[PDB]
Amino acid sequence: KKQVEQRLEFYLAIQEAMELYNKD
Amino acid sequence: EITVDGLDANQVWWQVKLVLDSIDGDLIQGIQELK
Amino acid sequence: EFLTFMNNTFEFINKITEETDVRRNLRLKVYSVLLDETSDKKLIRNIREEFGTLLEGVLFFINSVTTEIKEILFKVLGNVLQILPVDEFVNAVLPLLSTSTNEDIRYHLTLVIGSKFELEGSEAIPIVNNVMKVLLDRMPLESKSVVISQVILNTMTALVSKYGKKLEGSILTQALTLATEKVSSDMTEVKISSLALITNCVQVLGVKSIAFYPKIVPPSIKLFDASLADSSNPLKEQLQVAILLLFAGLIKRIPSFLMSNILDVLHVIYFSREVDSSIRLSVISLIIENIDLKEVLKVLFRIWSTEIATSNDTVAVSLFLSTLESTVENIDKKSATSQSPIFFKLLLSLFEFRSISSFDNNTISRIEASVHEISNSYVLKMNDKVFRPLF
Amino acid sequence: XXXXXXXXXXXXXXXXXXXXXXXXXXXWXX
Amino acid sequence: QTSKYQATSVVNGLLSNLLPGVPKIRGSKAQLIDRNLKKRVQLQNRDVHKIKKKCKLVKKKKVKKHKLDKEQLEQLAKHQVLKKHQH
RNA sequence: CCAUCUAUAAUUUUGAAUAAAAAUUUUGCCGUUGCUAUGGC
Repeated sequence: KKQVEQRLEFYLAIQEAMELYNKD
Repeated sequence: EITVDGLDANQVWWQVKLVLDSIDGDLIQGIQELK
Repeated sequence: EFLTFMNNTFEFINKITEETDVRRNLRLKVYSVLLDETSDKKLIRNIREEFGTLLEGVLFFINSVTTEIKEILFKVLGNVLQILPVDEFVNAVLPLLSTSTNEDIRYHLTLVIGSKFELEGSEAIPIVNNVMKVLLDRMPLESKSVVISQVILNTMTALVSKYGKKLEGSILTQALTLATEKVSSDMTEVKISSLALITNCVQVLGVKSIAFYPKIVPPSIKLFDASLADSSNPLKEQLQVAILLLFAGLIKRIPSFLMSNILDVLHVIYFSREVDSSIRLSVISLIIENIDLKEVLKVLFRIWSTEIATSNDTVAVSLFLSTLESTVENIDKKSATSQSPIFFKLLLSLFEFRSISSFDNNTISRIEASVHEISNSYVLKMNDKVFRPLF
Repeated sequence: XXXXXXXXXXXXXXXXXXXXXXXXXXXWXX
Repeated sequence: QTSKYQATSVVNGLLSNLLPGVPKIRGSKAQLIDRNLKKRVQLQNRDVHKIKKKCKLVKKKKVKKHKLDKEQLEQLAKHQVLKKHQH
């Protein structure tokens, strides 16, 4: 059964600008 | 308008060719009607 | 305690605004009012006025905020921007730029204005003419703040890049005049944004921008010389690219008028240290395919004797070699015979490079190897009559 | 027609000292 | 920091428009001479026309999708102004 | 392929020093164990 199990597993642009300004 | 301020002789002629070449086609057609 | 209440409150505001039925969605209720001809105009004005106060309010909190609550306010803001269409958004937001007294809010307000036009089409042309005139009018006022001065130029660059030709001619000629004045701004950011605006305006106008040519190319060449001196500038790579991309823009749009200043174009390309070789080597290939090869050959001799020969700079020499081999493999037979005395005058100088070169043996022997293959290609593509006196 | 235009053009070139002629491009031969 | 981000974005916008294939902004000398000489031909063989086409199609789909969203939302609201105008 | 020329690395002069400069010439992945060696896939 363990052998079968091993086979089973085998088978906003604006937003970025804003927070930088708060850092600045 | 053709600008001759702060432009060398070669640049001025380029403006002349573009203006005159376009006008030549219409101007020639005008003489044919007049003739 | 209070912060937890704040987090829940904006979730509550987010839930109402979220577009999860005609009666439920706030976005559809607004648009129906705009459709309804019988709806009083005074009622439409209230919607415009109230939306501006709502948009400013959410920007106020975003500006002055906590990671989770920051994200929510962007969820809330995203809902707000979609409440009403682009036509009313520009009417209800543009007056708020002058009214708003906060540096941060006007910075955010200019970004959202640009974002709305990202996905629009030719239906927005009359609207964009309104936006451009307002942005041009506020540029003198916003000169004090560098970030706002930069952002307004960037949005104007985007609006001129997209459907810029269809914009009214007066705006384009007014925008170009604005950029040519701001290239002299002491801040490097304003120079970069001004150089980007000239490139797009010149692309749209084409030959009609020749009136501004004395205000574009000569000042940029002086700017490049100053760029080399101030190597400590944190925006040195972006500035040299911007000056380089300016020429690449007008090497494609006005080749004939730039034939006179082609030497200074080549000086910028070779000695632009910060820029990548791919960028520099690409802007060479524009020159060969757009500018007369007879003039490049005449200028390649003057640039070599004056600057490149004594430069002792590896990349400049290789870039010069790339230009010289591109020209010969493209120059036609009729031009090759006429320009032969210049090329051989250059050839003797290239042969004598070994005397003055500071490079080691392998470099010079590699440089001479390319000098010999171009000379063979150029001596071919000639005739007995022109070559016998030269030999 | 076409000959007349050339004659007029030749007269025009003859009016001044133009007398321009088409260039001939030769190649390595013999 | 926004100063740097805004400058790069503007410059990167121009690179795509004018020089599509070129990358964006983010030893022996004899060896260095050759690499530039080799870069010249391999840049010449790049298919920039294909690069422009892909960018155009990607933008065109988003503009097209947004346009249908406006069209569909208009029809829903148009029926409601029709509905109430009857009652 | 060999040789030649470079490159890399090492000793040395000015040098507090950086610096230039002549000069010369154990694993694909994952562990454990030393300061090296061996367990698993």
